[PDB]
Order: sequence, then structure tokens, then C-alpha cells
Amino acid sequence: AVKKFKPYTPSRRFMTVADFSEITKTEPEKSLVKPLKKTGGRNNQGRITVRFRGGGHKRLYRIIDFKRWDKVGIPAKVAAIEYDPNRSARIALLHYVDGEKRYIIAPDGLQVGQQVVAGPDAPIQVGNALPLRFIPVGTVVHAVELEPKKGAKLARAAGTSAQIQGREGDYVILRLPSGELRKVHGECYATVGAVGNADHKNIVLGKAGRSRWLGRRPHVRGAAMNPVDHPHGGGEGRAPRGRPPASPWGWQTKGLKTRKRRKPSSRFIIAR
Amino acid sequence: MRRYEVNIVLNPNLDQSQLALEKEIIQRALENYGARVEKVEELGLRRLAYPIAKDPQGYFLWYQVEMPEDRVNDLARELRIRDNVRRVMVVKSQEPFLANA
Amino acid sequence: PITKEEKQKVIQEFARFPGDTGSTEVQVALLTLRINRLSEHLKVHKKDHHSHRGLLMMVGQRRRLLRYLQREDPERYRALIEKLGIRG
Amino acid sequence: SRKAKVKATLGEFDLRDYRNVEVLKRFLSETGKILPRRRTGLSAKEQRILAKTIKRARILGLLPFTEKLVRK
Amino acid sequence: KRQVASGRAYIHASYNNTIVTITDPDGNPITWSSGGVIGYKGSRKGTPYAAQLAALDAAKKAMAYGMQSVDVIVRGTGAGREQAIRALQASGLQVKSIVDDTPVPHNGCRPKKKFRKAS
RNA sequence: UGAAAUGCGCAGAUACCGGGAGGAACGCCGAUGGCGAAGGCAGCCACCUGGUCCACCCGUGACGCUGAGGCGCGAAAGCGUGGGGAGCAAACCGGAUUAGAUACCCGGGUAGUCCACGCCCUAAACGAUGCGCGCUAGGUCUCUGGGUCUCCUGGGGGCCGAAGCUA
RNA sequence: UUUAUGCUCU
Ligand SMILES: [Mg+2]
Ligand SMILES: [Mg+2]
Ligand SMILES: [Mg+2]
Ligand SMILES: [Mg+2]
Ligand SMILES: [Mg+2]
Ligand SMILES: [Mg+2]
Ligand SMILES: [Mg+2]
Ligand SMILES: [Mg+2]
Ligand SMILES: [Mg+2]
Ligand SMILES: [Mg+2]
Ligand SMILES: [Mg+2]
Ligand SMILES: [Mg+2]
Ligand SMILES: [Mg+2]
Ligand SMILES: [Mg+2]
Ligand SMILES: [Mg+2]
Ligand SMILES: [Mg+2]
Ligand SMILES: [Mg+2]
Ligand SMILES: [Mg+2]
Ligand SMILES: [Mg+2]
Ligand SMILES: [Mg+2]
Ligand SMILES: [Mg+2]
Ligand SMILES: [Mg+2]
Ligand SMILES: [Mg+2]
Ligand SMILES: [Mg+2]
Ligand SMILES: [Mg+2]
Ligand SMILES: [Mg+2]
Ligand SMILES: [Mg+2]
Ligand SMILES: [Mg+2]
Ligand SMILES: [Mg+2]
Ligand SMILES: [Mg+2]
Ligand SMILES: [Mg+2]
Ligand SMILES: [Mg+2]
Ligand SMILES: [Mg+2]
Ligand SMILES: [Mg+2]
Ligand SMILES: [Mg+2]
Ligand SMILES: [Mg+2]
Ligand SMILES: [Mg+2]
Ligand SMILES: [Mg+2]
Ligand SMILES: [Mg+2]
Ligand SMILES: [Mg+2]
Ligand SMILES: [Mg+2]
Ligand SMILES: [Mg+2]
Ligand SMILES: [Mg+2]
Ligand SMILES: [Mg+2]
Ligand SMILES: [Mg+2]
Ligand SMILES: [Mg+2]
Ligand SMILES: [Mg+2]
Ligand SMILES: [Mg+2]
Repeated sequence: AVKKFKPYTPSRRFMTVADFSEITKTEPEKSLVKPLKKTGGRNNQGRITVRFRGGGHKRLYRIIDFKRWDKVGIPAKVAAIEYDPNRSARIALLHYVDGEKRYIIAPDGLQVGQQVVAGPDAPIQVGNALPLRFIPVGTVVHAVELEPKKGAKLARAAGTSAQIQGREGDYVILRLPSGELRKVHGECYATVGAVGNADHKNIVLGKAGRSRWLGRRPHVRGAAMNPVDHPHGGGEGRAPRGRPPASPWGWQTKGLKTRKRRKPSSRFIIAR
Repeated sequence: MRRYEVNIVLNPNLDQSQLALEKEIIQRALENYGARVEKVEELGLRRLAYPIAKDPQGYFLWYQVEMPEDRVNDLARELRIRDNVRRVMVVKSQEPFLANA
Repeated sequence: PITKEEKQKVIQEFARFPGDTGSTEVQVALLTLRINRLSEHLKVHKKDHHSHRGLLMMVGQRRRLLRYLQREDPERYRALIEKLGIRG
Repeated sequence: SRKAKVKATLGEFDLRDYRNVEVLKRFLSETGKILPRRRTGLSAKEQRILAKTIKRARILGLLPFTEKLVRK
Repeated sequence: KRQVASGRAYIHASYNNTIVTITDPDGNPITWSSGGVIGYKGSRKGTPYAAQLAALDAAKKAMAYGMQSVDVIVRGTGAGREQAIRALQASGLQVKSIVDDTPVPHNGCRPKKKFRKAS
């Protein structure tokens, strides 16, 4: 669910928080397998290269396991489900029979205390990782690799997933969370199930400050600027765009496509 | 527990060796969900009225069983996981209804 | 469903005497069994209103009896309830 | 108009067994439809039992769902 | 791009027109015609005579690539059906069979207001 | 289509074949039938579950009937949050018709139609016939139980009708 | 597939 508040202040009236009942003995995280210190910095070497960032709560980085072939065959028990501030999804601490501990992005359903495993073997149930080629066509899946052995990249956002649609050569055909139909190599690992914490999309920040906590500084409209600053600056009492709506740097921002045309990747795609 | 007849249609192009492979998992899954077999009728290949999986023919299997009813649904889901298992119809057993007699 | 010996168990346990297969309590108790069953079914299948209808009927019936019993014998009313956990 | 009611065309059959085609495939038409009561000679109760099973067989792949009208 | 003896004939018969495509044994159309190809516009094409004229222009072009036998297949009601079936037989092409494959849903998509009427 | 026009099509359409995607509805059976208190319920399978009838005459011993309030359910449309969207289709655009045509016919087409959850509480929600019980000729058709299985008996669904009722 | 309409009191 999602937590609501009686309006005992404005903003608290619309404010809505995440449900943390799914969260098992978190609080203190697992200092070992993560965390590392997280270098919080809003610009590159010198200059701001992404506007409107900075501030917001300090964070410890949980170094999660986005490649599971690392431990083929070795099963493991799910010890806890934890809060991770560095992603929308929740994380699951799992103890391997090895005695090795690793975090995984907690899939929807994944219960505390169940066994998990990865490999060409691997029962087709929730939490288990397999090379795409060995997953029954039609199953939903998450944390997919885009190229073999390069680590998961796709469907890692809270509530996201991907469907295996068919096979074609050493490639299988996924339908990515974006809706794009893509061919991915069969050797690429995926893990069965959707991501979970899917109520995520339904929280309401409620106030300006709430955005400040997440590290988002106020965003100012070109419309409020001067010509020096933005295509939309200037006028003299409000103003339509007076030209095709543009970004501070001049390019159009309503329709104009941006994907590089001649791109090797193009040969493996087929949708929106 | 209840008596269910269990119909399973398999890929016809499988070889006698594979066919046994696909048939051992059935039998284990059958046992893992709590089914105690009774009869059995492996009519084998059979001509189909319409192509299932683009294959005019299909290899048939038929089991009578007594399993806990609260696990029949799950069983069917499991039996179907195989690609060489192209259809399953679990049906609760019935005393035959006769005519002309 | 409530199986034969399953309901038999109850019949015997409440019978006012070996042979009693439909006294006030044996009925009340009997109903109580189905009610608690359905009540747990509806908790799961809540958009199943038709079945909930019967529930009301089984509940209403049970009440009528208990009102009769508490009218004729205010003793085995406490007794019956206490033993069943009813009237909240 | 003519022909027999069919029920009087075969001996003692189990119209609950959805597996024996030959008995059943005679209750279908040229095109493949379930035959009306006025040609199966079955009763109210028997016609339901029949269809219910005729459907099952179809799913199984034994009985057809439809077939073309031959030589019109 | 070839000359094949054994073939297959298709009759599409709608209220508004009749169109006949003649295919190879595999279904690949060898040549086709319709009420409009004959020379008619408007509703003249929905005629049984337009269907006849049509099915002949079909067969005639078929025999060009060497067409002898067909397995005539009709789809859809309409005034084209029979006259189109007849016409074929009455010129070269021996009709090895006459199948009716007019597609019908087991209650699939809702139809247009026009073809629904009752409930 | 009445006839057409808009529309689509030599940028390869319609017709035909093979592959794939996706949504919705379930042909024959099917009935003038069945079930439900009503709204209403129709491919198949399994699980959970309500009502109901019959046979036996076994148990309680009037424990009944109705029911102002209350509570629950309540077609379609409609509303909120998500999803879903193939066909259809208010609105809207275009083509025709006409004196005009914001319609009727045609080509497009968005909400909606579908799912989850939560609201809305309407209706020719109709048998325009509140519920329970006893009493007052029969004929025939049908569904479904039991029968000493031509006939009898119980519960339903129809028609014709004694007596009586009715403008 | 083209039509709509018929003043007031008797
Ligand atoms: Mg720099
Ligand atoms: Mg530096
Ligand atoms: Mg520097
Ligand atoms: Mg958001
Ligand atoms: Mg702003
Ligand atoms: Mg300014
Ligand atoms: Mg400056
Ligand atoms: Mg400028
Ligand atoms: Mg400007
Ligand atoms: Mg101004
Ligand atoms: Mg026409
Ligand atoms: Mg076809
Ligand atoms: Mg053109
Ligand atoms: Mg044009
Ligand atoms: Mg060209
Ligand atoms: Mg096609
Ligand atoms: Mg009824
Ligand atoms: Mg009705
Ligand atoms: Mg029942
Ligand atoms: Mg007695
Ligand atoms: Mg006594
Ligand atoms: Mg009052
Ligand atoms: Mg309510
Ligand atoms: Mg409603
Ligand atoms: Mg509605
Ligand atoms: Mg809506
Ligand atoms: Mg919506
Ligand atoms: Mg218009
Ligand atoms: Mg106009
Ligand atoms: Mg004028
Ligand atoms: Mg008019
Ligand atoms: Mg229209
Ligand atoms: Mg349309
Ligand atoms: Mg609105
Ligand atoms: Mg009311
Ligand atoms: Mg009504
Ligand atoms: Mg009135
Ligand atoms: Mg009445
Ligand atoms: Mg009343
Ligand atoms: Mg009955
Ligand atoms: Mg009988
Ligand atoms: Mg009667
Ligand atoms: Mg009458
Ligand atoms: Mg009279
Ligand atoms: Mg006037
Ligand atoms: Mg007048
Ligand atoms: Mg006037
Ligand atoms: Mg006057």
C-alpha cells in the first residue's frame, strides 16, 4: 500500500509515503557486501553538467550483485529485504551456502527465507537467474544483461519487468519496459519475475522540501529567464514560446529525435 | 483426496528416448505433488482433427490418479512448463453415463 | 467442504444424548461450523456476494434458535455460547 | 426429413467418455458442428452430457472445431 | 514467372462485388480478376453477370500460363457465388472440387451497427 | 450505396498463402430450456462456495409469519487511481441526402466498451402483479427427482381452461 | 433514394 496523512498541515494533506512493511530487519545495512562511501557530487571535473542537483540526505552505497553467473549452481537463502536509497527498487540480502553474502534487487513475491539459485540448471521460479536462452518463452523477467557477461542493465526500476517473446538464432526477443521490442543474446543472464515495490510510482512528494531531500534543487523555466540565458527568456509580461520550444542550448524539445542514426545497435531493435 | 484423469499431449517428433525423458519428469512431478497413479493408457501417436503446434499429429498419455485436490491446479501448471508438453487437461473422474442400456 | 465424519464429529460432540441428531444446540453448533467456514472463504473471496447472502441467512437462522433457547433455558444458553464462542 | 436419430445407430455407449472418437465423431455434421437434438435422438439430460464432452474432445485435438463444406 | 497445370481457384463474393484469384498449388496467386476488372463501376459489380464475366477473365488468363485443373474455393454470400462457380466450369478448367470456406467467427469481434440489428 | 461520393491503391492496394502480435466475445449444442431474491449468469478445466429439490419418517418440539428503521446486494451509463485498447463507438471531422440535415445512409474517429481497486444507487430495475399460509374442476406440452418404472408421486417452466373474479 | 406543412370559432 501507500501511507497517507490527515491534513494537520498543508502539504501533509497530499503527502504520501511508501509502505515499509515488506522491509525485513533493515535499519543498519550490511557493512561488508556494501556499503562503500558514495562520492556525492553534482558536477564533473569543475563544472555543472547536470542542472538543479545537490543537497539531500547523505547516503551509503549498497554495492549490489548485477552479475549472478559469478556463482553458478551455488544456492542461497534470502536473509532479509532491505531499504536501498540508491534505487527505486528494494534490495534483498542473501546468504549463500558458500558463506558468501550479496545483495540482489528484490523481485516481486520473493519471500524471506526461501532458496535462490542461478545457472543453466535453475528451476524457473522467482529469484533464480538463467541465461536467457533457457527461459520459457512468455515468462516475465527483470535485471537482464544486454550483452553476455557485461552485467544486468535492463528492467531494474521498481515495478519494472520484461517479457521473453520468442527466439531467433542465438538471440531471444524481449519486450523491454519501454515497450521496445529488442533482440538480446541468449547467453545474457536474466532473473525470473518483475522487480517489485511497484506501488513506487504512486507516492506523492507533497512539498518542495521533499524534493530537496531526494537531491533535486529547484528547476527554473526558460520562460522565466532573459534572452542571455535561454531561447524562452525575455518578452515583457509573460509570453508564448515565440519559436519552436527549445532547450537552453538551442535544440528543439518537442518531438525532435535524438538517437544517433547509424548505430550498430539499430540492427537489433524493433519498437518504441 | 479425489480421483482425476490426467490427459497430456506431447510433441510427436520426439524420439523414443526423449519421449521417455519427458515422461520421467511428468512421473516425478506427478509424485512430487502427491498423486498416486492407478490406471494408465499410453495410446501413443494419434491423428489430430486440427494441428496443435503446427503438427497434424500428437503423442497421447492418460493417467488416473488420487491426489490432494488442493494441489491439482498447481500440478497442471507444472506439467505444462515443458515445451514438449503441448497440452494438458486434468479432469475430475466420473462414473460413466450410458445410453442404449 | 465439511466432510461427513468432519460434521459427524460435531453432531456427536453437541448431541444432548447419544442419538440426538437435531436438537437446538446440534443445529446451532452445526450452523456455526458452516458460518465460520464461509466467513473465512469470504475473507479471501470478497467480491463473492451471492455466497455472502447465504451467510446472512445462516447467521439469521442461528440467531432465531439461540433466542428460543435463551427463552426456554437461560442456562444452556450461556453454556452453548461459551462452548462455541458467540455473541460479540 | 429422413435418416435415423443416430442414438439408434450404435449400441451401448458411454456419452461421458470424451476419448473414443469414432462413437463421438458421428454426432458431428459435415462441417463439424454438434448435431441438433432432433437428429441425435438424445434426451434433454443426455444432450448436455454429450456436448459437454464433445467440447472436451475438441480441446484435446480429437474432435474438430470446424471443417469446410465439401463439394458444394 | 512459371507455367503450372494443377492449380487452385478462389471466389470472394461480397454484397458489392465478386473477385476471383487463381493461385498455384501452393496458394500464390497466378492471376486475378473482379467485377471492376471486367469494366464495371458502382453496384454493377455486385451482379451475378459481372461475376460470370469476371471468373472467365480469370480462367482465360490462367490458361495462358497453362491452367488445366482447379480446386475452386468460395468465400462469402452474395449474387456472385453460383454464377461465378458455374462460369468457371463452362470453359477449360475442370473443377476437381468445390469447397466453401466462408469465414465465420465463433462470436468474436462486435460487428458494425449495420450488421448487428438483433441482440 | 438507393445510386454515389469521401476513403484506400502502381510509394504494389483488394484477392491468396506462410509466420507473428494483441485485445475482446464465446459459433454449433441452445430450447418457446436451466440457475439466482433481484440486478443478472453461456467455450473448456480445477479449486473455493451459496441456494434448491427428492427419497427415508430418524432428531428438536411452535423454536412461526411479516417486517417501520438499520445493513447488504443492485443492468447500462457515469466518476477517481492505475493498467489495457483488436473490433466497436457518444463527441468530433469529412462524403452524401435535403429548402436546411447539428440527423437518418457512407468513410474516418476520441472518451468509453475490457481488467484491478474504490465510488455512483438509477431503470419499461416489468409478470408494470409485496411476502407467508390454507381452501376451490380438469386437459395438454416441458425441465428435473423418486417410484412396486404403460402409470403414479414431488418441485419447477408454458399454453387451454371449472367455479369464481373483472369496467 | 426528395419532402414538409394545413389560421380562429361551430
Ligand atoms: Mg571540464
Ligand atoms: Mg579531480
Ligand atoms: Mg581543477
Ligand atoms: Mg511520479
Ligand atoms: Mg519551474
Ligand atoms: Mg525576468
Ligand atoms: Mg552570464
Ligand atoms: Mg538566444
Ligand atoms: Mg520568447
Ligand atoms: Mg502582454
Ligand atoms: Mg460495388
Ligand atoms: Mg481461412
Ligand atoms: Mg494509384
Ligand atoms: Mg486518390
Ligand atoms: Mg514502381
Ligand atoms: Mg494472413
Ligand atoms: Mg427460476
Ligand atoms: Mg432479464
Ligand atoms: Mg453446492
Ligand atoms: Mg419423527
Ligand atoms: Mg419427545
Ligand atoms: Mg422513523
Ligand atoms: Mg457499501
Ligand atoms: Mg451499479
Ligand atoms: Mg459499467
Ligand atoms: Mg474508467
Ligand atoms: Mg484510464
Ligand atoms: Mg456528419
Ligand atoms: Mg457535406
Ligand atoms: Mg439554398
Ligand atoms: Mg426524413
Ligand atoms: Mg459512422
Ligand atoms: Mg469505424
Ligand atoms: Mg467526463
Ligand atoms: Mg432505493
Ligand atoms: Mg430488466
Ligand atoms: Mg400505472
Ligand atoms: Mg407473486
Ligand atoms: Mg415487502
Ligand atoms: Mg429436482
Ligand atoms: Mg424417474
Ligand atoms: Mg405444475
Ligand atoms: Mg389462460
Ligand atoms: Mg367462465
Ligand atoms: Mg411552418
Ligand atoms: Mg385543422
Ligand atoms: Mg400557419
Ligand atoms: Mg368564437
